[PDB]
Amino acid sequence: REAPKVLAGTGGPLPESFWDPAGFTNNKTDEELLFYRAAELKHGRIAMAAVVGWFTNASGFHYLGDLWLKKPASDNPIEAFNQLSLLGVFQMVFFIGCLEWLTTVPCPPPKDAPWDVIGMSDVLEEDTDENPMAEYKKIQMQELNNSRLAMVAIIGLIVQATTTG
Amino acid sequence: KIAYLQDIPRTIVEKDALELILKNTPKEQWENPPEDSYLYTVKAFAEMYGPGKATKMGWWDYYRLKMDMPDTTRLSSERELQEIEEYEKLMMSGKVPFAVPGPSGYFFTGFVTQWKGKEPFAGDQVITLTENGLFAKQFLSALAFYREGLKPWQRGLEIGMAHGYFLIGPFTSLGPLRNTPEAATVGLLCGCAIVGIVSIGGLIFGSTIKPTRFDKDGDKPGAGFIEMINWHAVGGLGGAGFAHALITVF
Amino acid sequence: ELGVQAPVGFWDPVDGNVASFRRRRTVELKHGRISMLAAMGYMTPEITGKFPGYLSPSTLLKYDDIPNGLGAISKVPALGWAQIFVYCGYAELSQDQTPGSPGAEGNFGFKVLTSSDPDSLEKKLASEIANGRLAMMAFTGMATQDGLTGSAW
Amino acid sequence: FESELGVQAPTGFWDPLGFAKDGSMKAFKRRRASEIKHGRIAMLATMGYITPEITGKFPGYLSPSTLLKYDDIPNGLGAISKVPALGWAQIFVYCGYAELSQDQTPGSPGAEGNFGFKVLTSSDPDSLEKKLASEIANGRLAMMAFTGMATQDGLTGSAW
Amino acid sequence: FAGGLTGSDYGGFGGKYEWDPVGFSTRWPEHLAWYREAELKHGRIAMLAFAGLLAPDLFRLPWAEFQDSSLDFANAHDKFVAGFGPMWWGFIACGGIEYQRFRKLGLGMEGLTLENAGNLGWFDLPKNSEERLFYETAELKNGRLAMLAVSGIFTAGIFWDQHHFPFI
Ligand code: CLA
Ligand code: CLA
Ligand code: KC1
Ligand SMILES: CC1=C(/C=C/C(C)=C/C=C/C(C)=C/C=C/C=C(C)/C=C/C=C(C)/C=C/C2=C(C)CCCC2(C)C)C(C)(C)CCC1
Repeated sequence: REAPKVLAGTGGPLPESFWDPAGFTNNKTDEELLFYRAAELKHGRIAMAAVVGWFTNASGFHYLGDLWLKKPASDNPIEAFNQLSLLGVFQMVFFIGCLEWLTTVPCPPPKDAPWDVIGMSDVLEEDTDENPMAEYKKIQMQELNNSRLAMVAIIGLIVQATTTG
Repeated sequence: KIAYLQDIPRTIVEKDALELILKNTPKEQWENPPEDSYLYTVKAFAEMYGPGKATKMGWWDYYRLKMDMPDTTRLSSERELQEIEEYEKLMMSGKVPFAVPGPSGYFFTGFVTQWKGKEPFAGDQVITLTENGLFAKQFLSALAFYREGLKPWQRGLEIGMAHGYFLIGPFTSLGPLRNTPEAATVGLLCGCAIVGIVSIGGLIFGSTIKPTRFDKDGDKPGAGFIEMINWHAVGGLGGAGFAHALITVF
Repeated sequence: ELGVQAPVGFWDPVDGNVASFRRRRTVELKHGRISMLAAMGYMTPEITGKFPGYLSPSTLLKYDDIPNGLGAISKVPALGWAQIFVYCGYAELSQDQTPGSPGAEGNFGFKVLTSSDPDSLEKKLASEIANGRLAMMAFTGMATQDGLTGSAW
Repeated sequence: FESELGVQAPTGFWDPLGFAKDGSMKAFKRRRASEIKHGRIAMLATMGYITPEITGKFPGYLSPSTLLKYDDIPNGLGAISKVPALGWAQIFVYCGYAELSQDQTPGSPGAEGNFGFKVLTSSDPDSLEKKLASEIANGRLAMMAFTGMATQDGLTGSAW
Repeated sequence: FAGGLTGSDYGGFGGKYEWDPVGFSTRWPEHLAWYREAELKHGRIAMLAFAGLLAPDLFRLPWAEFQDSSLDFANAHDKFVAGFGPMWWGFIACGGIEYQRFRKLGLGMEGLTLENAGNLGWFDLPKNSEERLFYETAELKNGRLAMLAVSGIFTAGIFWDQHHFPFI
């Protein structure tokens, strides 16, 4: 593999199965593969929060949005987005814009691990041999596998909602 | 080998249970088990009951013996012993298996954060994620108080703008005149007053402690801090006025 | 080698290489398998009937209400054929041709060839591809029959 | 870059807006891959309108469950709402693979318009540039023809 | 693990599974012959049981006492055994077959070992030596599945009152 070894033992059904049934990674360089993972984790981390946000909003808990609209917004998260006051949406975009600015320009993640937006690499070990720790690779699997599931899950929610209610 | 650990009857203790005891017990304690250690009872009985010794016991004595020996389930297995022998090694090596408090407890995050800092005996150099992580370090360094290349008046102006813009809100809303037709000029005045009071406090600090980390070379000590505080007052005025202007216009 | 047959040679009046033939071979075997599944698959809603039944999504106790060779739909089993389409993709993305080192070898999960009866190479590999070619024409000819010449039988 | 397959003859290096004063060497191939892909789609798109006009609509049923004789679906804009979303999904899926096939990632053989069709592979008779330049030039014509055709079908109302 | 028994090996994404998470093999190694014999005989009967519940729904035996409706899988047992009936015809038949197994392995089943277990000697389809290994695992994997399947069939069918192939 050579370059895909930098993201090795971190995907597939079982943790050490480089899936890629399209050749999207072969012939690509090490930095490109790392950047591809940075896109994957960022999508998945947002997808995990997106699914959680979808469920806490599709059950009837839209306080900020019921207290701002002075009426219980519809449970359907897609329809509740329209009812949500335009001031709320613009502030929501701005807050994420500040976070995206903050991570990129002032506090950039490293170039070898462009997904360390919190930056554990300066205090983490990741290469020791203890059992009651050094399971960081396993928790990387749980983040990726859960996030990948959340990505297809949230799309299913949006596609079904926008079509078959 | 050790005398009393040979040819011990299975009735006194089973073979697998005895091996588990010997594994759990440290090697140096086999010869003379201490006291109150299952191996101590094994020695004190296997030296009385065996092939060449008393081969029978009263039913009650055997019943009490069977309740002094381990029941094959209260002993740590090899993997548990490895868990302990490696957890203690991590803890003594200055590395902590990272854990995060939860609902009356903590979840192990499966990460080895090196705990002791560069000065291992220093108490405030124990590196944590929230202060010594890459994001935390770059966020603290990029604050107006710490940002490289900023003139002292620029730091003061930025901090003052933030403070003045924020301080208007708590007064213009839920204030004594929160329901009056103006209800915001009062908040503007109160926010400017708070900015002035904290600026006066900063001037007291700079004329008493006199920090010299912002002074350029060959200047009156504390001049950089005083300039920062004066421009914080100016920035607080500006931010308060800007927040008031936004509230009135919009 | 492999699918070279007996009644004809390389039958290439148009690939004719190594790497390009390998990809074409993967297409050939793949199309062969589906036709054989489809050909025997089409004869079954015929004699033995529209065998299905049991509690299905919007098709509870559906006796395979998708009639005719095309299957039609109308929320009858053919909508459930999309589940066949989806799960067909799962096998097409897990046991696929990108890690399929030979032409169309899936590592023989069933191990039918581990002396259960099929054999490696020789006639069996040639018999699979030749049978696939016959079924592909048969399935296409069966498609013409349903369209403008009645039904299958 | 001033010597690729795009410079035909009637116009030279036609970059009035200066995308090449800063166009990196890989950016050319990326934009060339965009141009080749755009042109090939336009040729397929154009055929897809002029051919159902002269040749009648498909003899068939399109959707075996929702009575689409291909005649209730007009040739032009508005057919997007007439063709089923699944027939739309299935063409989306088919086009989805055609790029999730052998990769067109930067530097890959798929990134310069090469995919393995080889319908017209002349035996290198100084014609590899001819077929390449013709495909690019026709794609440029097809894109312009389509946009006019799209405006023809829209502004008039239907077809042409 | 468990002698050379073929329960593990050729068992999924991993080559070998070796699922004995109580130690009933290591704790009782003298019974690995008995356990295989029981495991196989359970699988074969369960497979005939599941394929059973379905076929009476279409064809019925010409015994002319079984040739009656309403004999589903919740009443066929208590109905056929009479004041004797068809159930004794089946039980006597199972006695005839089971007696044959005694002759091959002795009265006390002393000849029962970890290689002859569940091997009555009926060899018509199998060929070669590696296929026998492959088929033996294919036997068990089908057999173990049907043992859980008929278990779900019997419980779900009689609890939810299904009594037919969907068993729902
Ligand atoms: C934002 C999407 C995204 C991105 C950028 C990545 C990126 C990556 N994945 Mg990944 N993955 C994702 C989503 C994503 N993933 C989801 C949702 C799943 C669940 C099925 C997976 C499951 C998965 C496995 C099982 C494995 C990877 C692996 C990898 C790495 C190898 C590169 C690769 O596979 O192609 C990178 C490029 C892409 C993924 C392109 C995105 C997809 C294109 C645009 C077409 C898809 C469009 C789609 C058909 C239509 C959208 C709707 C759809 C939901 C129906 C790379 C870091 C491998 C790895 O690192 O293991 C060591 C590996 O084994 N992924
Ligand atoms: C997707 C469209 C597209 C793209 C990506 C390219 C890309 C390219 N062309 Mg190209 N071309 C196109 C369409 C396109 N072309 C069309 C339609 C024509 C016919 C007029 C041409 C004619 C042409 C010639 C004659 C030559 C090129 C060349 C080139 C290459 C270098 C020039 C460059 O950087 O162009 C970059 C192109 C773009 C960035 C496209 C931007 C288009 C802008 C945004 C809009 C233009 C107006 C538009 C028609 C408005 C439509 C109205 C609508 C809103 C209603 C590059 C690979 C040259 C070459 O190969 O050099 C070696 C060369 O000699 N092209
Ligand atoms: C929730 C209930 C449950 C079911 C229903 C189930 C089902 C099957 N498991 Mg399974 N399993 C767990 C639970 C369940 N498993 C758990 C908690 C663990 C963690 C200890 C675990 C681990 C393994 C491993 C390591 C293997 C394995 C196997 C199979 C197998 C055989 C298929 C085939 O070979 O025919 C089938 C049908 C083998 C394998 O082949 O998996 C495909 C094998 O190697 N399992
Ligand atoms: C809640 C939240 C949070 C926090 C946030 C914050 C903290 C915010 C802040 C904010 C702020 C705090 C802002 C501020 C701003 C300010 C401004 C914007 C200002 C401006 C000013 C100006 C502009 C001025 C000017 C002037 C001067 C300088 C002087 C003269 C006069 C004048 C006026 C000209 C977190 C993240 C934790 C999480 C969750 C969410």
